[PDB]
Amino acid sequence: AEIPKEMLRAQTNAILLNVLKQGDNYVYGIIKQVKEASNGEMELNEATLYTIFKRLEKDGIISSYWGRKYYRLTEIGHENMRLAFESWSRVDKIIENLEANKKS
Amino acid sequence: EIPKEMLRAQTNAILLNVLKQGDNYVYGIIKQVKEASNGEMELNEATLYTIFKRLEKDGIISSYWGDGGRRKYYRLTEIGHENMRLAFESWSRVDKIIENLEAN
Repeated sequence: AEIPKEMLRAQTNAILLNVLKQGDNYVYGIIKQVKEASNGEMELNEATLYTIFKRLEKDGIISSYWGRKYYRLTEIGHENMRLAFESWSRVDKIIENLEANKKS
Repeated sequence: EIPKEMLRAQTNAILLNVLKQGDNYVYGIIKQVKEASNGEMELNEATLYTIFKRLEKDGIISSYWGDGGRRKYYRLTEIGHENMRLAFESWSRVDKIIENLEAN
């Protein structure tokens, strides 16, 4: 039927945060990086990126500075990405276990 | 911290995979999830009813009576299987996008 918007938001947030984890960056450079990495699939909407960056700065997961407006990942952002990845690997294991128990 | 949005998404993912393995009932789902999580993730009945009412409302699952007699079993609808498929697809696309971001 659809990919829920919450899940679209989550995918876009995940991608953007990994971009910033590689390095402080600015919007156009991120859109280029993601279009290139996506080999052209994903045209991010600049207004969408500005919106998400605004929410993240509000939540102190990223911060901004001038160079062109650059955005870098704060400590809260680094630790929260670590917790996200760890949590999700735990989830993937739970599901691997559900499969094994189903077979047994 | 782990955002509440991310907790919700993970719990949804686990539940839908439980049902993908087979039609099941609330208490049986909670037992299976406790077993797969080796005791970490012990879900609350009221939580499952909250999530199942929304999922049923959105036509991703349906319910019917089984057996004891009058056990409420829940099944994954055709739409639910499709949404799980599109989700798994889009998320694998994203993970590839990100390997590519690094490669560059």
